[PDB]
Amino acid sequence: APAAVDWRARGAVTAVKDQGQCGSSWAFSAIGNVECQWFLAGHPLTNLSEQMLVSCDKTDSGCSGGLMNNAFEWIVQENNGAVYTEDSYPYASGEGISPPCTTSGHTVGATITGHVELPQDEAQIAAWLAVNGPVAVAVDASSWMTYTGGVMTSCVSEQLDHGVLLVGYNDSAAVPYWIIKNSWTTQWGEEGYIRIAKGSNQCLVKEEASSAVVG
Ligand SMILES: Cc1nn(C)cc1C(=O)Nc1nc2ccccc2[nH]1
Repeated sequence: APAAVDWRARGAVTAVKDQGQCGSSWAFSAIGNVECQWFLAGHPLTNLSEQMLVSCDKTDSGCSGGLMNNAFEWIVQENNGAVYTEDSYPYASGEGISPPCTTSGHTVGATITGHVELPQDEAQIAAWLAVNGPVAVAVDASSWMTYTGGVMTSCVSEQLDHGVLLVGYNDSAAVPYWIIKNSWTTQWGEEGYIRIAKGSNQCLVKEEASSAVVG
C-alpha cells in the first residue's frame, strides 16, 4: 500500500452529514460507503438515503442502532441492491424518531451486489482502502465528544458504539493517522472529520471493517 491516501482529494466523498439525535450512525456509515463505491465505479457522486435504511431495514433497529454489514445484506437481499437518493428519501430522523418505511416516491440512485469484510488488521485494511476506497468501520466514540483537532492518540477503546467511514490514511506523518468521516455536522472535529492514530487500534477501528461492493 502507498504511504498516504485521501479519497476526499479524488472527489469520492460526499459532504459531511448530521445524524441528529438518532442512533443511526450505522446507516450513515453504510450509505457513505456505498456513495464512494458508487462513484469509484464510474458513476456520478450521488447523495444516497440513510433514512431509507433507518425506516426500512428491519434487520437493524432504526434510531436505536444497527450494523453496517446488516445494511449491506439488507440492501442486496431485501431491496435488490437498490439504494434510493437522499433527495427522494430525505432524512427525517433528526429529533430521534423515524418516520415509517415507504416504497413509492423514491428514486434508485445506486446499486450494490454484496459486501466484503476486511481483516482485523490495520495494514490489511489500509491495503484494501488504497485500491478500492473508503471503508465502513465501527468505533468506540465515547471519547469523541471533546475532540477538537489533531491526532487522537489514546482514544477510549473499550466498546464499539458508533459507525463511521475511513476515507484515508497517512503513514508518513509524525504520528500516522486514519482520516475518518463522521456524521456530527461540520462543526465537530476537523470539518466533520477526525484523525485517530493508525496502528495502535485506536477506538477499536479495526474490529469491524467492511465495504459494499458495486458491480
Ligand atoms: C448500535 C450501533 N452499532 N453501531 C455500529 C453503531 C450503533 C449506533 O447506534 N451508533 C450511534 N448512536 C448515536 C446516538 C447519538 C449520536 C451518535 C450516535 N451513533
